[PDB]
Amino acid sequence: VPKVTFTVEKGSNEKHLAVLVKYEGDTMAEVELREHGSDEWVAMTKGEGGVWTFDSEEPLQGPFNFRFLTEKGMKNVFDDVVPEKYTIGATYAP
Repeated sequence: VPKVTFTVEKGSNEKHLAVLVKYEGDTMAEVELREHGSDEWVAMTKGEGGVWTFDSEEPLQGPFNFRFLTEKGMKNVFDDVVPEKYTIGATYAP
């Protein structure tokens, strides 16, 4: 029963996209973030220390897509995770 959920952490400011991917249970290994037409899946960047952030380059910022790699060894793609006008302080995912 795959039911994960992220959380746009405060890490987001200018062009940062932080997420508090954590639903208790499994473990944290690595995370991969997408966009729409950037350049295929792009492994996140553990720069926040507690969460995963992403530096956007394009002027447009629509929905995102994730597919962590839990230490346990279980991946899964996620579409329509974050909305259009996301608000840092909520959850957006399947």
